[PDB]
Amino acid sequence: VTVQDGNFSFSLESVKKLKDLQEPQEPRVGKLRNFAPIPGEPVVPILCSNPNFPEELKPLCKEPNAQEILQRLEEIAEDPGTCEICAYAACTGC
Repeated sequence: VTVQDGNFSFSLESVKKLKDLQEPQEPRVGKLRNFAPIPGEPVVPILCSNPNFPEELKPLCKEPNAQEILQRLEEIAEDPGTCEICAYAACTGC
């Protein structure tokens, strides 16, 4: 079950730790992805600000809407919402 902002499934781990990432890829964590800070840091250099961000979102960083998507991802990363309950197409794999 991941958050999908289009035809690509994007997880909330790398995005949540996107603002503060300092370690190799981290699989599932016993902690809940709800401690993420507040969205509001639109950053997208040539590819992506975080040299190890949700690479699966590479396309998002190469798209002009990344500025609006990045923030959104950060919010959902700090809160499941309907995605976790498949209440909408926000989460795929349900």
